[PDB]
Amino acid sequence: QSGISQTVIVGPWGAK
Amino acid sequence: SGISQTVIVGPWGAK
Amino acid sequence: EQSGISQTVIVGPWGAK
Amino acid sequence: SGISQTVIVGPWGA
Amino acid sequence: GKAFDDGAFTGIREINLSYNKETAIGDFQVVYDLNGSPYVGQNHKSFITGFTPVKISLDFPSEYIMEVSGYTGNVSGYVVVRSLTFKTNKKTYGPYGVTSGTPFNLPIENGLIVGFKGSIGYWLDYFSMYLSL
Amino acid sequence: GKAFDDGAFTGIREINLSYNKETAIGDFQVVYDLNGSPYVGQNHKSFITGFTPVKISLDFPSEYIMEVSGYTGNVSGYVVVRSLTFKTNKKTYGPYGVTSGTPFNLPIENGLIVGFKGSIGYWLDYFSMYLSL
Amino acid sequence: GKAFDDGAFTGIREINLSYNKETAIGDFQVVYDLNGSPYVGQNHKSFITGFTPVKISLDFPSEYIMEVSGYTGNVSGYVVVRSLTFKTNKKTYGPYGVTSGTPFNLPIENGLIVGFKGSIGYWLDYFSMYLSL
Amino acid sequence: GKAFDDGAFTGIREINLSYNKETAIGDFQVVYDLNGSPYVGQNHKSFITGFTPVKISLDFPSEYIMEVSGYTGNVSGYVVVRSLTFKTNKKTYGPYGVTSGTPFNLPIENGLIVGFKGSIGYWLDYFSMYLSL
Ligand SMILES: O=[N+]([O-])c1ccc(O[C@@H]2O[C@H](CO)[C@H](O)[C@H](O)[C@H]2O)cc1
Ligand SMILES: O=[N+]([O-])c1ccc(O[C@@H]2O[C@H](CO)[C@H](O)[C@H](O)[C@H]2O)cc1
Repeated sequence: QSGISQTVIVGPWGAK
Repeated sequence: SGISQTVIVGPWGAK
Repeated sequence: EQSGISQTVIVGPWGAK
Repeated sequence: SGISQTVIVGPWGA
Repeated sequence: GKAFDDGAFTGIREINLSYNKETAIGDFQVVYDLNGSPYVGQNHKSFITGFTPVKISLDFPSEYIMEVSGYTGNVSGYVVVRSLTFKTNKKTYGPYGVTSGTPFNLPIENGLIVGFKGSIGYWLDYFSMYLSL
Repeated sequence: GKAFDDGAFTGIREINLSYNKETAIGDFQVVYDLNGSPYVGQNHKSFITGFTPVKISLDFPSEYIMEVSGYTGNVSGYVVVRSLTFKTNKKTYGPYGVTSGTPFNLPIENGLIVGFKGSIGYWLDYFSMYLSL
Repeated sequence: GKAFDDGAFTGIREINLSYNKETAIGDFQVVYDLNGSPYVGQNHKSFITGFTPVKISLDFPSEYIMEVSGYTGNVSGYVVVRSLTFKTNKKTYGPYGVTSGTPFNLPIENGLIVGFKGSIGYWLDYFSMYLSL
Repeated sequence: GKAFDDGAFTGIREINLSYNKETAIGDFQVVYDLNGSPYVGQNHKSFITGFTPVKISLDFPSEYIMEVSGYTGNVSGYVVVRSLTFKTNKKTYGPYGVTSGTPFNLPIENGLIVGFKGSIGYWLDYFSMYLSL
């Protein structure tokens, strides 16, 4: 792993 | 309580 | 009914009770 | 990966 | 409609649904992953027949859904889910069903869909998704 | 535009945004909760000014957002977030901006928004949300 | 020792284990909760027999384990788990086995034990626990 | 002793603690990571002086704690944390303090320590750890 905690992320909405 | 929880997104569709 | 405070697992304590 | 993960603590015993 | 709630699992192996372009999504059933093994979810059926079946068999665990989108709209007086699309890190499955009405979309930047719940009458009334790391 | 990413916190105390009723959403700044104290997020500003400021002060911790919705569409040739609405368990805030183009919506049945990321140029280009229990 | 790994579930309804006060913990099998229904886990059995079975039936969902403790020590040349105790929010179950050797304990202030993994040969060699909110 | 609770963060960058080779752990302070920025925790100080300080500077984010272990036991008729050892994926720091009394250990197979809470009087009386993915 890495030492960085993770979190659920939803999106993006909008451009690109 | 003794029941594990989870994120839930929604609902989409009817009320 | 949740509150708006995010929860985390906590293990322990070790040491004095 | 497609497999959900969870905290695992241990092992104890050896 | 009849409410269903499969609960949360370890991942998704296959989605079986049916649809009719004249109307909306009908049946819905998922084969989940449960700690490395397939878990055959209950088949949530439309009260009616006439639908085209779809099976989305994913290359679990290399392949996983990164976006669910679709449309809601009125069918015979009822707001229902008309269309679904499942985009994975490998391919896009759908759209299934009529791509007209109010769009919705859930892209996922990090995390996994691990469960479904919802309600199905003649058609899929609504649904939600369980998400986890 | 300029990308931003606040990361994840314990919850949300206040949202400051700005908008123009002819264009789109401009600025965005959150006061988060971090372990039961306020944490003042970075202020993500548009490259232009003249927007109307809005402060949504939540009754934290009992009031929390349950749906973020809005509209994406074209302003001067760029796809941007034209409108936002925040619905909590107690109140609705919005719409702010212009309610045209393609709708989107994130309703939450269980869990919390604990952070935002995205990009802002002249207007909010896009955004994503961190979700946690 | 044969490795085992139950994976993660929604909660615990029952723990079946066996022990011998001459020796150590022998067999281990959990009845999990999986989305409000019982899921009978694999039964992890010792290579040998002669142990005394115990069934810990928890009043799920109100009753849950808050601390697991025990002792590790040498039995016939094998370092194994000789004793286990399960303290719930209601009662203490155990000690089972022989309370002799090096102590270990995992108290939980927030969160649930949702699964077990480990290795069993003649006796329970070691184990780990999945924790979730 | 005086209670402290740092809360939960994104990870751990540095631990600054003090100890005495005849008694126990004294002062405790942590620099966490918070969404990529160092968060300087408050320094939780013993009521007494005479300790040796040590700075454990981790190569965050590639280096992280895999096991915290130590001993609890009597000092001046109080049960306190007499020693701590931090094992990371790269090396072992400690033991600091006195390795006498009742051992404890929290090994992590998956997940991260993201916060500390506890109480310090003359010595570190007790502590708990926030864990996250
Ligand atoms: O006008 N119909 O042929 C007709 C009659 C009964 C219907 O049942 C309806 O299904 C709906 C859409 O899925 C909703 O679930 C509604 O609750 C259910 O009674 C749906 C359509
Ligand atoms: O209307 N203009 O002359 C005009 C001038 C500059 C603009 O900058 C533009 O903002 C966009 C929408 O936010 C994007 O971020 C794009 O990257 C940026 O260059 C956008 C419009």
